[PDB]
Amino acid sequence: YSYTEKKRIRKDFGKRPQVLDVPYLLSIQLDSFQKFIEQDPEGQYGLEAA
Amino acid sequence: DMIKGKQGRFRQNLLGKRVDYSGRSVITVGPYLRLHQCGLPKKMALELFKPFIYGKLELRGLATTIKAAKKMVEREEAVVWDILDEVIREHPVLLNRAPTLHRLGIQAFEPVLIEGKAIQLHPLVCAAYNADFDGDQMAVHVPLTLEAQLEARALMMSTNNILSPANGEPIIVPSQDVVLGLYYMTRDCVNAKGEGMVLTGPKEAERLYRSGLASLHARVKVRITEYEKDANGELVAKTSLKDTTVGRAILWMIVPKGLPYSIVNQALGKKAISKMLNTCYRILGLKPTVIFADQIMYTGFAYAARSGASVGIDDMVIPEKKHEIISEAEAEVAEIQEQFQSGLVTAGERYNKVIDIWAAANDRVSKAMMDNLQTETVINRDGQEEKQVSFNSIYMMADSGARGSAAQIRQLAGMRGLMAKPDGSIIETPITANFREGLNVLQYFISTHGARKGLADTALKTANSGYLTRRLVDVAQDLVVTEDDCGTHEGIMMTPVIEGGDVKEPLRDRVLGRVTAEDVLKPG
Amino acid sequence: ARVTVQDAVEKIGNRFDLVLVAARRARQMQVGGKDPLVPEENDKTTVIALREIEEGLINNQILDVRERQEQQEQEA
Amino acid sequence: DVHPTHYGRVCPIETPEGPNIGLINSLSVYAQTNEYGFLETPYRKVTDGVVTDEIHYLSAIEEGNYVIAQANSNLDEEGHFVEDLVTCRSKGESSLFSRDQVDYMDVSTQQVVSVGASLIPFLEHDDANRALMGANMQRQAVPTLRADKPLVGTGMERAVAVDSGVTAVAKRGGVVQYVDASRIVIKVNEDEMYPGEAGIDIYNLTKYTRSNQNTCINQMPCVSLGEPVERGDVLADGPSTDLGELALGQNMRVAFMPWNGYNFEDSILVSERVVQEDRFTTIHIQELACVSRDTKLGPEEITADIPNVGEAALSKLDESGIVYIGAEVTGGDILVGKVTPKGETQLTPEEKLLRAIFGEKASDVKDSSLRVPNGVSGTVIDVQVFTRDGVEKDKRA
Amino acid sequence: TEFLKPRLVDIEQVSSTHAKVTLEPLERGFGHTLGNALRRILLSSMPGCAVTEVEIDGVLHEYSTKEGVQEDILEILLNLKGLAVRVQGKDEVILTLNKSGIGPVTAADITHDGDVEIVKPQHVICHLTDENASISMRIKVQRGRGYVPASTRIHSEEDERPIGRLLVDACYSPVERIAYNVEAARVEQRTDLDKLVIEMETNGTIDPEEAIRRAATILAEQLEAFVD
Amino acid sequence: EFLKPRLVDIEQVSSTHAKVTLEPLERGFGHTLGNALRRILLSSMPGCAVTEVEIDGVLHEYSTKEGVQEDILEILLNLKGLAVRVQGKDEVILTLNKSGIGPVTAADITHDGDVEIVKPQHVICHLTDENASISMRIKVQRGRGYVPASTRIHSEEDERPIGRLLVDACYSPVERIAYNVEAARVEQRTDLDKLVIEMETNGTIDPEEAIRRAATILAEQLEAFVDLRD
Amino acid sequence: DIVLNPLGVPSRMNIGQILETHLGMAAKGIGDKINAMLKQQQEVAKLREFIQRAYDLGADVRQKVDLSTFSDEEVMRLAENLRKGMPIATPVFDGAKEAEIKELLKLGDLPTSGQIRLYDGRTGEQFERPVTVGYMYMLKLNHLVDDKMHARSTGSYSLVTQQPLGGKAQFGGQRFGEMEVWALEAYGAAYTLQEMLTVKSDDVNGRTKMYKNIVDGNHQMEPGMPESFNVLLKEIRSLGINIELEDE
RNA sequence: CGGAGAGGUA
Repeated sequence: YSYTEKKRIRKDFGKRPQVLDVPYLLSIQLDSFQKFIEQDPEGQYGLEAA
Repeated sequence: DMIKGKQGRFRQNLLGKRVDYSGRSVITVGPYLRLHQCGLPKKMALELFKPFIYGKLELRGLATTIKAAKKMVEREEAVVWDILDEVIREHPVLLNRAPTLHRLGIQAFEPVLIEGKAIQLHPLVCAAYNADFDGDQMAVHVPLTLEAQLEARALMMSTNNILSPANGEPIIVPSQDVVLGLYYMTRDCVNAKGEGMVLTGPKEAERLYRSGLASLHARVKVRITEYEKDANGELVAKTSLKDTTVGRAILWMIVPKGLPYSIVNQALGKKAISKMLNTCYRILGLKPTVIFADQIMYTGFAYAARSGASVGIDDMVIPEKKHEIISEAEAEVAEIQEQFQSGLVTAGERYNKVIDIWAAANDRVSKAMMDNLQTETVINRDGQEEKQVSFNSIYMMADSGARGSAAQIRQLAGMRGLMAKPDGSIIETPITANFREGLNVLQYFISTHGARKGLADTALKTANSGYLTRRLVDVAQDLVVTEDDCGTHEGIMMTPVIEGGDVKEPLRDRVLGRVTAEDVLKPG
Repeated sequence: ARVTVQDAVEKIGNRFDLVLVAARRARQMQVGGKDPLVPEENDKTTVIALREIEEGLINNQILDVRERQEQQEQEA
Repeated sequence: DVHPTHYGRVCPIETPEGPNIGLINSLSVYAQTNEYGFLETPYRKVTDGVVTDEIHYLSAIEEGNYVIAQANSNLDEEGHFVEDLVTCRSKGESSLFSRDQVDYMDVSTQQVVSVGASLIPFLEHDDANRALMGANMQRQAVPTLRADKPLVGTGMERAVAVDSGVTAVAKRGGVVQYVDASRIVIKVNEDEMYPGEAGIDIYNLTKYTRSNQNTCINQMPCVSLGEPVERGDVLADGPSTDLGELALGQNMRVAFMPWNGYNFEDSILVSERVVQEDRFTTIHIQELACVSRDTKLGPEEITADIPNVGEAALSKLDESGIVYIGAEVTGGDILVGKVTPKGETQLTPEEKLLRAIFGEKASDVKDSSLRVPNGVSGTVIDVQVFTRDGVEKDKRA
Repeated sequence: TEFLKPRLVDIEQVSSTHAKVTLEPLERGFGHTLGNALRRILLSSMPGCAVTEVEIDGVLHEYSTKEGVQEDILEILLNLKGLAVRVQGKDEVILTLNKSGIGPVTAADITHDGDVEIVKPQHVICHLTDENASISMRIKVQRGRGYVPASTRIHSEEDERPIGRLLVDACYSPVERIAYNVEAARVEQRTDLDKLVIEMETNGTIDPEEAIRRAATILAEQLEAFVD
Repeated sequence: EFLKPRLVDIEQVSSTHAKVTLEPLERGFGHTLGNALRRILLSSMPGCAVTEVEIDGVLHEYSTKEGVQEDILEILLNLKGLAVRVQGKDEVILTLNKSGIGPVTAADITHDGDVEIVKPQHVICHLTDENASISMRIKVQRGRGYVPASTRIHSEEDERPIGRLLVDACYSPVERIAYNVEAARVEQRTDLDKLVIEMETNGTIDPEEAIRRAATILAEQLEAFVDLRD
Repeated sequence: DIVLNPLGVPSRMNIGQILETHLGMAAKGIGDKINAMLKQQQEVAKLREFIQRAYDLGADVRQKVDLSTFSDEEVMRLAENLRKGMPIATPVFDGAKEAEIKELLKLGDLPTSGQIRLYDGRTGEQFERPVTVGYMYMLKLNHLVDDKMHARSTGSYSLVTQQPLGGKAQFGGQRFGEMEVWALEAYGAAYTLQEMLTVKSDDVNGRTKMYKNIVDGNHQMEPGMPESFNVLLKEIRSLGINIELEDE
C-alpha cells in the first residue's frame, strides 16, 4: 500500500487481479544503455566488445 | 536538380507558388449563415483587407497618409470596424481545402464578420469541400480586381455551384443534422396531443405545437392552399383538406411558394430532401432553390435541437434473440468442425461452410435488430397498440440517412462479424460481439488488422490518386471547347449496359445530356 | 443588393462575356466616366452591375453603342 | 500491415495516421527486448490446468510453437479456466482450445496495447480506427492549467505518472521536514541512513520550464509538513498529473444532443462556465535565443544601449541589457539588446534626407537585438545566460 | 455599472398583417429572452375576441353536409376560424348570419353593430347551392385569452349546451403567426451583441405594432411592482 | 383578468441557497417569468470580484514563493473564488498580511467597514515557513458578467507596475438557478400557479435584491417595446 | 458544460465515450452525493459506510475494503479528495459492464437509464425525450487555433524570387498549389488565376502597381511578367540551352 | 526570407 494511494483511492472495476505488475515502462532505454556502458568480464555488447 | 521538380517545376505553380492576400484558419460551423455566406474572423478580415482599409480611410478623410492608415489599423479602434464593414459588405472571398480533388474544393462566399479566432463554414457546403469539422483547416483567398470579384460571384459563388460538374445531380445536400431534424418533424404517431382535430393551414399548426397544446406527431386534418405550376407558367392555388402531421405542415409553410405538397407529406430521408431540392430547382429556378435550401437547413437544425435526439446505452437495443442466434451458429460450426475431424469434409470446404454459416447468422442478427428497431415504440389508441415509426433515437439516426447505414449500425447493436485477416482472407471466427458489449482481446486485435489495412490503404491511395489526377490534368490541360458546331455525322452508340446477366446502368443516364449524331427511329 | 446571377445568366447565356461586360461597367462606374442607372445602397460596383444586367439595362450592345457615341462627342 | 505475431509486443492500435502508419509502432505495456534484440512478451505458464503466477518472456519465434490462451475467460479456484473451451491463438488466428491443451496465457488483459492505448477507457467499445485516432490525440494533449484526475480512468495513470520523469519521487523515505512550492526537504528515516550522517534529502522542483514543445512543465508539491512518506511515492505532482495519477485532460459535464446545429459534424459546444473556471487554459513557454557572437568587424555585445530606439522599449530593460523577469511583453519589443559593430558608416543621400526630417541619429554599431516575434506576447519567466571562459561576466550573469 | 439600450428601432410592415420589427443593439442573451418572453405572451395567453359557440339549424351531426350547402359543416367551422371580429363593448355578444341564395356567403353578410366591428372586408364563410339556397347561423363571439381548444373545453366541461349549440375552437389571440430569430450584431469592437427580429401575422383586428406594444405593456405590468 | 404575482416568504436553505416564491401567478406566465428571471440572473447581475493581486514576494504569475504549498498560480485561482461584497466603494484594495505556518484563509484578510467577507473559512494558501510573511494587495471591484484580464491591458498598453497580477474577473454572484412552476391552490380566483426559484449564489447579494434587480433590468429592456419610437 | 454531436457516434463507431458519459454521470453523482454530505458536516462514520459501499459496488471486483485506513483523518482526506467525483479505473478489456454502470447510477440517485430530461436553457423548454447527460474526460490538444491561424497582405519576399515567405513575424502567403490551379481551371476561373499567380504572387512591378491601385481607390490590374518564369528562363540559359521570346 | 532530417495534423 502507498501513502499517496490513501489520499485518493481510485475505484477499479477490474475483475482479474494483476498477476504481473506493470514493470518499469522505460526499462528498454535504461537496460540498453547499461548493457552499453557497464564493465564486461568477457566480450559482449558494450564498449568492451568494440 | 532544381530545374527538375517533384511534383512539377517548383516555382511556377508547385512547389509552391504562394500568394499574397491569403490566409488559413481552422473552421467552425456556422448554422445561422445563408448559403452564400461564410464566417470570417475579425482580425483575419482586418489584416487581409489592409489595402482596402487604407484606401477607404484616405478617401473618407479619416487618414492623411499611408502611415496614418497603418497607425489606425494597428490601433484596431472602432472607427476602422465600420470601414471594414464597408469593404466586406459586398466583397466575397474564396474558401479552399488543402487537398483539392475537384473544382468545388474551392468556392466563393460572402464573408460575415464574427468575433472569434476561426473561420465559419456553411454546414451544407462542407460536403462539397469534403471537409469534416474534425480539426480540418481551410484557406482563404481574396479576389482584388473587379474582374476577379465578378468572376467569383458568377461562377465560384456557392449559390452558382449547386450542381456537381462530374455527373450532374446536386452536391450540396442536408447531410446529418438538419436531416435528423427534418426526419424528426415529419414522423407520425398513432396517438398524441392534438390528434383528430381540424386546422386551417400551418399557422395554428405552429401555434398549437409551439404552445405545447398539440404534439408534433398527430394525424391531423388540415386545410392547406398549395400552389401548382400549370398552364404556360402560371400558379394555380388548390385549397383542400389533407391528412398530415402538424410538423409536416410547419415544414410545408417553410417550403417555397410553388411546389407540390406530396414532397413533404411523408417521412423524409436524405433522399427525400435531395428530391425536394431537385423538384424546386427544375420547377422554380435558382433563387427559390437557394432560399429553400437555407430555410430547410435552419428549420432542420432548430427542430433537431428541439427534438433532443440523443444517443445513449438504452437508446441502442441489442436483439433479444441475438444470443440465441449466436448459440445456433456456434452449434452449427461445432457440427461442421466435428465432421471435418471426422474426415467427411475438406479443409477448404469446411472453411467455406463456416463462412457461409457465420454470414447467415450475421444476416439473421441484423434482420432481428432492424425488426426490433423499426417498431420498438408502440402506442395504444383506444386500448390497442399500433405499429409506428419508433421514437428510438438510433432508428431515426440511421433511417433518416443522417450519418450511418444499415451495415454501420449493424455493428453497434448487432455484430460486425466477419472481416479480413492479413493476405485478405476472411477469418474463420467472426467478431461474435459488438461495441455495445465487451470485445474480446483477440476480437479487437482482429478488428485492428482491418482498421490498419484501411488506414494504410487510404494513405497509399491518397498518394496514388494525387499522382493520377496530376497526370490526367497534364494530358488534358489543353482541351477547351472552342466551336459551337462541327457538323460531324459520326458518333458513338449508347446502350443500357448489361454486364454479367443483368443491366447495371440504364440507357437514360448515358444518353441524358448528350447531342444526337443521327435521328433515331422507333423499333419497327 | 443581389447575390444570385441567374437573371444575368438568362440575359447573357455565355456567362463569360457577361463577366467581361460586368467588369467593364463596374470599372467605369468605379473609375470616373459615368454613374449607375440603378439607385445605390452603399453597395460596391459589382452587385450594382449585376442588378443592372438583370434588369436588361446594360449589355454588350448598350455598352459598345455608348462607347461609340461618347467617342464621337469627345473627338469633336 | 499488422502481423499475427505483431500481437502483444508492439501496439496494433498505436501508430501515426500520416504516411508512415505501420512503420512507427509503440511497444506493448509488458513487452521487452530480448538478450539478442528480439521482442518478448510475458506469459503465465500453465502447468497442467493451473495458470501459475510465474511468467516467461516468450519471444516471437517461441510464441508460435506454443498455444496462448487469452486473458479473458476469468480464472476460478486456483488456476483453472471457467470455460472448458477457451479462446486461444496458436499462430495468430483466434481459435477454441481445451483448457488442458494450453501452454501459456496472457499475464494481463492490457499487454496487447501501448501505454497511450491502455489509457482509453471502454476500449472494447470503440472502433479500432477511432480508438487508434484517440490514442494518437492523447499524446498531443497539452497540459492544462491545473491537473485534475479523470473520473473514468484505466488504472495505468499512476504507473505512467510514476514511471515518467516528470514525477518528483521520494528517493528515500522519511518525514517531510520542509514543504515549499520550489523545494521539498525530507528528513530521512534512521533505518535508511548511510553510515555516518547524510541528513536531509532535497528535491528541487522543476517550475515552469519549456519542455520541448513550447509547453509549460512544472511539478506540483502534493505533500504537507510532517506527512510521513516512503520510498517510491509522489512527493510532487508533475504536469498533467494529479495526486500521482495522469491528468491528460479534464472531466466535463456533457450532453449528447444536436444543439441548434452549432455542433454539426464533430464540432463541440463549450459553456461559458468552462472559461469561467479557467480550465482548458494552458501555459505556453516559448524560448527565444539571442547569441552575442564575435564577428570579423567586431564582437557583438549584449547591452541596454540600442542605437536609435524609443525609451519605452528600454524601460523594461535593465542596465545589463536583459529584460526584467516578470515584465509583460508583446510582439515587437526588445528582450535582449544585441548590437553588432558596424563595418563602415555609409549614408545614402535618401537616408540623409530622411534623417534630416525625422531627426534620426547616426551610429557606428548596428541594431541586431532579439525582438519579440510579431504575433506573440507574455511574461519573461526565465533568463538563461551562457558565458564561456575567457569572457567577462556582466551584471545579469 | 453601465447598461446598453437599443438605438433606432426598425419596423417593416406588409399591410396591417405581416410586421417585421428589428431591435438593436441588445445586451448579450437579452435579445432572445425578450423575444421568447413576448412570444409566449402573444401565444399561450393573449387577450382578444373570437367566436366561441355556433348554432345548428339542420343536422346536428358534424360529419354530414348541410342542406343547401355543397360542403361539410366542418369546413365552414374552419372558415369561421379566421374571421376578423373586434368587440368594443360587452364581452360575450351574439352575431346572426342570415343569407339566402346560391353563391359565397361571406363576411359582408354578417350584421354590423356597435358592439361588433368587422375590419375584414371579404372572406368566404360558406357556399350555397340550389338544394335550399339558404343559410341561417347564430354564433357567440366572446373575449378570451390565448388559444383554448374545443376538445380541451369538452373534457373540462360537465354541463352540455342544448343540442345544435356546437362548440368551436377559439383563436382568441389577435396573432395567428409569431416567430422570432436572433443573429449577430456589431457595435464598436464587440460583436457578441444580438440583432433581434420578430415577425408576426395577425388577423387584422389590431395593428401588429400595437399588439407588440400592448404585450410589452402586459409584461411590464407583470414586472413593475417588483421595482421599488 | 390579471392578478400580479406577489413575493412571498424567502427561505434560506443555506447562506448560499435561497428559494424565492411568487404565488399568485396566472397560468401560462410561470415558465415565461422563470426563464426570464433565470437568464437575467445568470447574465446581468452586479457583483464584486478580484482583478489585480499585488503579492510583495513574487514578481509574476509563474514565479513560486518560499514556504507555500501553492504556486502563485493557485493563489490567483483561489482568489478568483473569493466571495466578497462591498457597499460604499465601487473599488477597494484589501490587504492580507500573515506570517507563520498555517493555512492562510479569507478571514485572515484585514476587513474594512465597507467590505464584508461572506466566506471566512475560504482557504487562500498554506504558509509552511515558520518565519515567512505573505503580503497581498487584492483589488476587488464591482462589475458584471465575466471580463478576462486581457482587455484592460490593451487600454493602457501593458500594466506599468510589474508586481500586479491580472486575474480574469467573474462578477457573477449566482452560479446556479432553477425554477419550478407548480399548481397552486388559493382563494384568489381559481386559476393561478406558484413559481419557486431555487438559487445557489456566493452569498454576496440578497436574494430579494437579486430578484428586484433582475425585474428592473427586464422592465428597462421592455421599455423600448412598450413605446415604439417610430 | 459541453455539448457533443450525437451524430458522430452512429458512424465513427466510438460508443465508449457514451459509456464514458454514463459512468461519468454516476461517478460525479457519487462525488456530488458525498459533497452534500460534506456540506452538512455529518459524522465521520456516515461518510465511512457511504465510501465503503461505493467502493464495494461490483461483482468479483478486486479493490479491498476499509477500515484499514485511519478512522478519522484519512477518511476525511479521502472524502475531501472525493468531493469532485470519484475516480473510476476501467481496464481496457476487463472494464465495467452495463449493469455496474447502472448500479453506480442508482447509488447516485440519478436516472438508471442514463438519460435525464434537460431543459433547453436557450429557450427554456424540455425536449420530447430525455437526453444523455454525464461527465466525460476531454483532452485539449496542441492544435490551438491561435497557433494555426494566419493571413497576410504585404510583407516579406525571398531574395531569389518574389514569392512571399519568411519567419513568423509575418509568414508568407498560403501555398496556392497546382491542384487549386486546376480547380480554378475547371471553373471559368481565368482572370482569378492570372491575379493569383502573376500580380499577387510574383510580378514585383505588378505587386507595387496593384497595391498603389487598391490604395488609390480602385481595383485594376497590370498584366505583368512573373519572375518565376524569368528564373526558369535564366537557368535554362545557364546550361547552354537557349530560350528566346517570339516578340509580338 | 539557402537547403536537408524528424514528428504531428488534415
